[PDB]
Amino acid sequence: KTIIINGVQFNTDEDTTILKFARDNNIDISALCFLNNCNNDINKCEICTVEVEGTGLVTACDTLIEDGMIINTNSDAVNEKIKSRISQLLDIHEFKCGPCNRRENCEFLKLVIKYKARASKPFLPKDKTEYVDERSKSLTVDRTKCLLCGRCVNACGKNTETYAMKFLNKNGKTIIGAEDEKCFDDTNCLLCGQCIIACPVAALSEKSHMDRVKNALNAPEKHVIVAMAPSVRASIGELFNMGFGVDVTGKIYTALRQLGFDKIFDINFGADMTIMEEATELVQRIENNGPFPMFTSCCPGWVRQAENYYPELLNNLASAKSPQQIFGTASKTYYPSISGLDPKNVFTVTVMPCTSKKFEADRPQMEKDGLRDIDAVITTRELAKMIKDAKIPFAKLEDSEADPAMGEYSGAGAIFGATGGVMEAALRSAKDFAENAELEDIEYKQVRGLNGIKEAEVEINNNKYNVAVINGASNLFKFMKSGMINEKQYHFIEVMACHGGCVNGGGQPHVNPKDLEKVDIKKVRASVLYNQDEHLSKRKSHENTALVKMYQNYFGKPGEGRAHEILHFKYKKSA
Ligand code: 402
Ligand code: SF4
Ligand code: SF4
Ligand code: SF4
Ligand code: SF4
Ligand code: FES
Ligand SMILES: [Mg+2]
Ligand SMILES: [Mg+2]
Repeated sequence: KTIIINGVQFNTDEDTTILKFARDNNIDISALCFLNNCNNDINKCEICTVEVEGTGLVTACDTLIEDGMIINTNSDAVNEKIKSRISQLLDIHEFKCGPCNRRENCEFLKLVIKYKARASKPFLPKDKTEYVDERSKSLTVDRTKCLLCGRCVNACGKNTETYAMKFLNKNGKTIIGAEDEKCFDDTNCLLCGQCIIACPVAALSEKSHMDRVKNALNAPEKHVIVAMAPSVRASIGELFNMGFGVDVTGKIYTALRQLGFDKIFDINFGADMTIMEEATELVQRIENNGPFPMFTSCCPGWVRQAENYYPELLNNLASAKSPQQIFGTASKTYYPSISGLDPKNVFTVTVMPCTSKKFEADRPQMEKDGLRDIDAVITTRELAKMIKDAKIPFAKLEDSEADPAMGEYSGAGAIFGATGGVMEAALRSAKDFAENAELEDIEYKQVRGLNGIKEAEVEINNNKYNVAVINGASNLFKFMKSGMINEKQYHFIEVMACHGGCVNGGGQPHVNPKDLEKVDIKKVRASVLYNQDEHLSKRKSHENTALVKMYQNYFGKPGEGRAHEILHFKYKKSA
């Protein structure tokens, strides 16, 4: 093929789109609705308009290059077409970037500025209440920002295959929303927030818990614990311009203290707890020769998927609470016993890469004696906003350490946030537990990485066992519907609803789709976690000294009695 673009001749054998070819050759073509290798098939945004001599104006994102094509990306006709589309989008867009939560990284604003577009009539609703949906415990919608680009719909389809995000005909107008325009929580939605990650503007957001947190912090009698997820320390730096793949663990501990939190712990402590309980259960099942398979239960997106699509597997889930809720449980029981705090005055806050965690924390039965395991959950993005509002110079902060009692963690706990992390961590303990040994080879590289479905054969006490790692909600559907689960007897299966694991969670920093072209965000965020594991002295959950003391002095033997009654949670199907 010979192609001419803006007077420049190219010779190529490639079969690809105008958009992809131009960008591979440093030619600028704007786009909006094209993402995840899909555009909006009905009602295309046409921001990728280019001119093909002989043909006219075409959409570059879904038009293949052809031999003999003469292309102009920046002619008068092209720019006025694009400007006109943006102008029309402004006509249905509350253009008020001041108090907008996407002010600093909005795709639409950048386009508006680039083409100097203006609305034919500014959209200024007086009563936004009919445009906003805040019913969900996890997600919120503000349709005064929505461009109807379909990016959330395609991402839901591609990441989960549930199609819980749909186009709807509402009062004769097109919107996006859940089936029947119900609250997402009341549908098959996983509350995973991949739709939010896909959104170019502030139409989709997390359900805020920031007011819960600020109120607890300012409440005189409240003692506010905070603990961040594995993934946060590998990610939040992005939002302070520190680059990608930067370990900012110590800076976070420092920032949290400056925010006024009363105790700094870590969810990775909770991860080690979950392994204590879950590895014990795995060994138990092995000894009882069943039931198999056991599934992880730490991902609330997967739990909702099981509840909504495979309720028969609910009994197969590990009874151990997630690191979040198991941590919380201990924060209202164990922690008062070593601090003298009144349990009622403890207010437990987590920082998560996840929107689904908010729903998990607000489950009615996730409490004991009237005390919630977890009182608030803020996303990585929310914590970043609190830090900036407080004018804390994050990139300049000196490192501090966590408070040790529920703050220490092993390398096993640290890798939880990557797909295959829970699996690897769990095997390191299950092998030691079952063989009554302290084995030296602890790295299970076979369950790592971005393959959608991963399997391995493991030898535990000189018997062979089959494990699988399901990487993404759509891959759980594939695993089940394809019958792959029946090709052999699986004994232990990890499921994460977000591809890449929690490092790619719905509460994570948005990433410029151009930076995404340059950076493997799932691998670079994960690399921070495996790096920590590499350099930690303790690399098994049961070698966590603060945790061992907690079990020795308070809970007793894991997976049994006191531990079972308090630290476990079983999901049940309808009769
Ligand atoms: N609870 C919990 Fe987890 C832990 O530890 C997080 O905090 Fe995850 C992360 N990062 C999230 O969100 S949940 C799914 N299991 C893997 S990691
Ligand atoms: S979504 Fe973007 S363009 Fe719209 S008000 Fe917010 S920052 Fe401005
Ligand atoms: S939260 Fe997840 S399952 Fe629900 S609509 Fe968004 S992408 Fe789909
Ligand atoms: S919510 Fe966001 S991603 Fe979905 S159609 Fe509206 S602007 Fe596009
Ligand atoms: S994979 Fe992690 S971030 Fe994604 S829904 Fe599950 S727990 Fe949340
Ligand atoms: S980016 Fe090509 S039609 Fe939207
Ligand atoms: Mg298409
Ligand atoms: Mg206070």
